[PDB]
Amino acid sequence: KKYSIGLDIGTNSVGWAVITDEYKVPSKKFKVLGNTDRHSIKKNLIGALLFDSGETAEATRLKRTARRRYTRRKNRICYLQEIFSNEMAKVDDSFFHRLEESFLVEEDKKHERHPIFGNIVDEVAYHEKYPTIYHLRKKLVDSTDKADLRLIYLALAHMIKFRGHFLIEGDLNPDNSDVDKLFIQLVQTYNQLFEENPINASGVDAKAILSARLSKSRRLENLIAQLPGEKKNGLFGNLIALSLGLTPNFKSNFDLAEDAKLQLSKDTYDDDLDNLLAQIGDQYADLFLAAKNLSDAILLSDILRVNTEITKAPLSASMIKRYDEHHQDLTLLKALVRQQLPEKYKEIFFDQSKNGYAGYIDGGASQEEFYKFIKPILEKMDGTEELLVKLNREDLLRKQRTFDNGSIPHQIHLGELHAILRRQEDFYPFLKDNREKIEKILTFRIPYYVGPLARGNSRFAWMTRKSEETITPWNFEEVVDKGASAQSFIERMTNFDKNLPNEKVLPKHSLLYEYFTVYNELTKVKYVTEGMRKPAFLSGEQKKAIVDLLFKTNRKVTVKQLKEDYFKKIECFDSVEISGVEDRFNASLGTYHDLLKIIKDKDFLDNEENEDILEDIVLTLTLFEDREMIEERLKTYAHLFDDKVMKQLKRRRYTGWGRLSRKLINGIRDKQSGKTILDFLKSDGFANRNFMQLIHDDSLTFKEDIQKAQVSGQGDSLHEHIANLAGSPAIKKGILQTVKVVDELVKVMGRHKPENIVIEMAQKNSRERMKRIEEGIKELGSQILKEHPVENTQLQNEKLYLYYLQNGRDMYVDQELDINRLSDYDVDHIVPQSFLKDDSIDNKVLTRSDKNRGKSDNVPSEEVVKKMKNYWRQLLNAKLITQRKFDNLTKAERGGLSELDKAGFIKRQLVETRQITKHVAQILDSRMNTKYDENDKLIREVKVITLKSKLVSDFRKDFQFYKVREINNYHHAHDAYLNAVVGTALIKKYPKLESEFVYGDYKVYDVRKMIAKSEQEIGKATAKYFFYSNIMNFFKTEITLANGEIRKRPLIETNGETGEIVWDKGRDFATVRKVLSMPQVNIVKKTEVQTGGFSKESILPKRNSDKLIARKKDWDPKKYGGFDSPTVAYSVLVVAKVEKGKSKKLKSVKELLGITIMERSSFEKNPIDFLEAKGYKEVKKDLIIKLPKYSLFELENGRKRMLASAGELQKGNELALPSKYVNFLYLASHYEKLKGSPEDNEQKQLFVEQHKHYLDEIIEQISEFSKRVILADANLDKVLSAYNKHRDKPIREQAENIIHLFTLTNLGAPAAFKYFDTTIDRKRYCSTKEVLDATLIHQSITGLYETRIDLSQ
DNA sequence: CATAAAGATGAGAGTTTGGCGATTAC
RNA sequence: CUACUCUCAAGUUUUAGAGCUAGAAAUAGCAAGUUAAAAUAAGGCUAGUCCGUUAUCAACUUGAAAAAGUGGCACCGAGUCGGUGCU
DNA sequence: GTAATGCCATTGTCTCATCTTTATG
Repeated sequence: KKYSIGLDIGTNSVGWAVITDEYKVPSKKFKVLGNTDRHSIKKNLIGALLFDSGETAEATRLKRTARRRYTRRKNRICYLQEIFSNEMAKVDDSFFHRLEESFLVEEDKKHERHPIFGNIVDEVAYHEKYPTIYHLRKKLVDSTDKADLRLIYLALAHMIKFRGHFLIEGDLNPDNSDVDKLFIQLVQTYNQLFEENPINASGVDAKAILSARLSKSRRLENLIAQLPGEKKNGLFGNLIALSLGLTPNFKSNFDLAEDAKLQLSKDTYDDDLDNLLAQIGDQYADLFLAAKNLSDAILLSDILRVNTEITKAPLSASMIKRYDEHHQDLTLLKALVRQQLPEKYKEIFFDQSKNGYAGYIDGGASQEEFYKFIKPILEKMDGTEELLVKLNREDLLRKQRTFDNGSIPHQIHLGELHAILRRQEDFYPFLKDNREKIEKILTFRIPYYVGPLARGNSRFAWMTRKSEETITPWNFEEVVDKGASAQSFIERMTNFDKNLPNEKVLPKHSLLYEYFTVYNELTKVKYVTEGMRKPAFLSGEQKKAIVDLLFKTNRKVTVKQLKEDYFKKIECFDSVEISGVEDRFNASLGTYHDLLKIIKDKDFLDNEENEDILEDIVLTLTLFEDREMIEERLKTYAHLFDDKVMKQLKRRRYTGWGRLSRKLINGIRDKQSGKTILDFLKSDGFANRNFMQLIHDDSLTFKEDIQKAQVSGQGDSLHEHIANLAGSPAIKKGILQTVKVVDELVKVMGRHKPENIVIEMAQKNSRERMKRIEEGIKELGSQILKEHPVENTQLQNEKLYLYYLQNGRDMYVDQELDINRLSDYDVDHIVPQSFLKDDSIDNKVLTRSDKNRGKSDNVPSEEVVKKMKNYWRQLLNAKLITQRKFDNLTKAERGGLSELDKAGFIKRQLVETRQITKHVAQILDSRMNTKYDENDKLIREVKVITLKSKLVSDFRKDFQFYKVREINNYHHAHDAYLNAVVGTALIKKYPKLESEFVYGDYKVYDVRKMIAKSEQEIGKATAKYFFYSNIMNFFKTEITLANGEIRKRPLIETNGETGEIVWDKGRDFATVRKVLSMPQVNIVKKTEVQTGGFSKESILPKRNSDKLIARKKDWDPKKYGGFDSPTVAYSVLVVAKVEKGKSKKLKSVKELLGITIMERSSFEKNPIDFLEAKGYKEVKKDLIIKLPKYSLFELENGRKRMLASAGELQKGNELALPSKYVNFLYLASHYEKLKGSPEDNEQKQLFVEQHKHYLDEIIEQISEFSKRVILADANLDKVLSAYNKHRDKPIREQAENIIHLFTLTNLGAPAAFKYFDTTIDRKRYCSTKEVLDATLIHQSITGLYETRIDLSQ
């Protein structure tokens, strides 16, 4: 008959339930297909689908880019060999061939085993002459003699293969990069800028001091020690500290009132420097620029350590020096160890298993592990100086190829490559002919805006070709259409506004965007002067004046500057108070002041004709990062300014994107008003509506415009609708599964669509509240922390946290609270629970008795507000409480609670803020409702109700339908059922509130029809729904107000307008409890083929094991190593015969074979050939069964297993624990944190104590379940033993640990768990043999329709 | 001389659950 | 708030970096250790300086595929669902 | 010879606690 569907959408589960009109879940008989003797099963229409989380595409993206990088590097090497080929053929015929075959063993190698020269003599000579490649490189850079072409290729190939990073753009040279020249330039600029009492620095050795390997502070102090005239707090000292990476404070150098901190690494240094420079002038700009340059020099100096000018290749010389120091330190270490500590020498240099030196060189031991291993050895021995200062500086026995080399720019390798090519240029003519070619190979980098160089067969590529020839680094400029490629790049990278599709989102640093957010924050500001005594919103002229005078003059505008430089200067207001914002305005016009610094034309920035130009420049600087394409895209504006500010503009870069588009902010226009969003922000009369309020408010056309355009952006298929959503792929997967669940459920119900579909979308904090308490105490001045010290761990208690939040004072009475008598003290709600269900700290106060609030059922009376307003104002301005809490505390002074407040509460409880939920409701509504009439009106047969989780949660807490997620997976289905119940109750009780929850166009009924005037005038004869603003009151039998008066509600709740019973407080709660108590809930684990990586990525050494997998076709893993541990895509049941014994007699077998992900395509191409290659004969082709992961098997006594693999199983059963034990567990574990009234808490406490034997009964229940199903008797014995060991412990702790015990019985993969301090390790099901003779159960998405196959055959 | 703030040197972790080799038992 | 481009440096793995002295070996004393090539999902055809780890997937029928179809209703109960009447 | 019972996992990231140094009253 009539029914409704409840849904609980999550990221790992989708709960679903079908309910009738009497809130009952139907139980139906379903047909069972297959070849067994079971043809029917009785199932309840309630369940939950389980599935693995959807994964994000990040890992795939990284892997893809890595593959591209490897490919392109190999192609670079192929280019180099292509240039060297013809001339190498005359010198050596099989050089490159030997290099290519370097990996093969001598047996499989067709050429000589020696790569470079082919004979052992020249190899030994080469390695002894050059023990590292940097020796050969340094020779080829510093030797004029002719060198062998093979070694030249080795150097060039090493510099090209590992070419270095590309973060620094352009040429690099010592004139603008070395520390010496930049230090001289810095002190020259310094002395030039002052010249009166200047600093003279001639004896100092800036290189030796700054480049030395020591801590930053010690280098600073050593340089100050080298300058007797300067001090650490001086200007030069603060500049050096800034250049080294410290956080210097410039207040003492200029006596500034506000602290100005500078950090070069911080992204906001430039504008901070611009503020600083604005105070002292722009003459010091180049000084700080040189400081920045000096900082870069120091970083460059950390790599360029051997920059002594003797060599021309700084890097290779530095690696040589590192080699030499390594050799010296090594020999010294061996000498010292052999002399002083003969024992354990083998452990350091021979063992290699415990991270010794042999582990550092030959084993898998990092540099930090080797240092950690040898630090106590060096500390114990004598004569270990110099090695330890090198160890602490992380420069002891370093290798030449380490993790630090990522900092090496590619200009260095380019320099060495140019040097080598120039030295051997005349000796080899083809180096003269192909110098720029090789240089281009090293320097060429594919731009971001070009992307993959495809030819139509790449899903990710977009570039356009101006020819039909192989793209090389040399002809890239004349084959790649950079213009069209950049245009396509723009079109792809521009995301569309979620509110309005088909319109590009503006950059995050767009001028119009910053104006929008600045006005959006400014419009919510209220000011009170001396006389009006009522809050007044800012007028249009006031907003424009404030913006122009403050926001267009300073990057940061604070409330003090606002009252001092506007209200006092223009409005002549001495004292002003502002509530809208806190310390300062979060929004700012950063881009405005940036462009003002660039072009120095304030009037040009305010011309409304130049808006599009500036927006285009900002868009260009946001989209691109390459200097050349920026130069190309800024040539049109060359006539506006040129050669200074254009250059400075090209160096400026912006990053980020906004959420709104231009057409939304200043495009679409209200038909009646004729004002855009920004126009409404600037001027809106008395009341000022913010952006979110204009979208919400139905009196304007903006909501209609956003709604009518929503269906234009979307597509026709379900996949496109889900792909367009704004969420993680996991919740999108859950949404698709939800849609399919709905489809299957309406199929099960004879293709009858439901009436309703209810949808629910399923240490730092302690530190923040602790800091809040400390800041409030420091601001106030009451040293409660001195007399009563507390830590962040103890502050989780509600009454103690409120005690410290309220300055250790009673909120209603002028007396101090007793620190050690909080149990006698009560926690009161500022706004009663009868009006709004808010149990947060934002709406709670602590007092000795809640009778001091007075006799009213509203906010606390005026007699207390008038007395405590001063103390509440001190707690307000001290950030002890928030603005909303102060507003609620002082509501009686402004009449008390009002109709607007109650409507705000209703909207807070009933409306869903999450956009994804509205889009899911839209998808289900579009799929369910598709009929029309004669007119162009949509017939809405199915109502899609959107509920908040708080409603169902409070429903559980109020009527003891407690949720314990750790027991089983039934709670998803139960949540779905309760969602259905609450949704149907609300739609039956309040039809006029359909527009709040039900999706679609609906009436706009306001507060007048709903909110009643008074308690006695409930209004049953006038349609008024409720006097008390809490929507969930009709479920309750009694309503306890804040005074203690117990209001009574009828036993049967009925709708006022239609006279339909909506809730029977006896029969319906009994029905709900019975439904939650049902043990047969359809839990289905979505069977999924496994995809992704073939195996573990580890490349293991060679081994005599057939589990190893070849890394290349002809790389036999017994000789070469490879991978192991492949992932099984799915398992395959094979019934065939295998050869047994010497005589190879054919024996019939039935077994599971794991088809790995790598094997999948080959197996599916021809299964029989694959199986015969595996050894199977006479395979029964028609009996092959594909068994993906989580395939379900039943064996005996209802015991179930899920397939994890071809050789392993998971638990397949659910423990249907009775409701009374679930509620007992919830209550026992929530002993101290009940968070309820004292009487209620006492009832729960006495229930726990009177029912403490449920602990033993739950243990018994787990035991019998495990013996029937789990069959892990070692762990069960462990559990029972531990439980007997800890029967003395408190009830709460035993409850908490039984909660941990339910992982033994949970559905899915076995997992380890802890009972108190005893760890119980997982018992695995390491054989799939038994399920080859069990019943396989193929399940529908809902688990209702099934087919059972008896694999005995 | 005492208290508060910032930076540096080690501390662990950074899921889960399937594969594989050693181990143990019949 | 997902998706995307370009790119670096390590790691790991086989070979090249001859090991020297005794001893029938087993095993002992020492000398050196820092680097390089190649691969970095097997591979694929569309042969690109492209693609290969995301999404998607119970069973059965028809199809190469996108995709269409296939499973009676009440009542009394509730240990993973059972029983009875109707049809 | 066959069937049932601890370690490892490609990454360049985190955050917390204690000690030392500098600044202010």
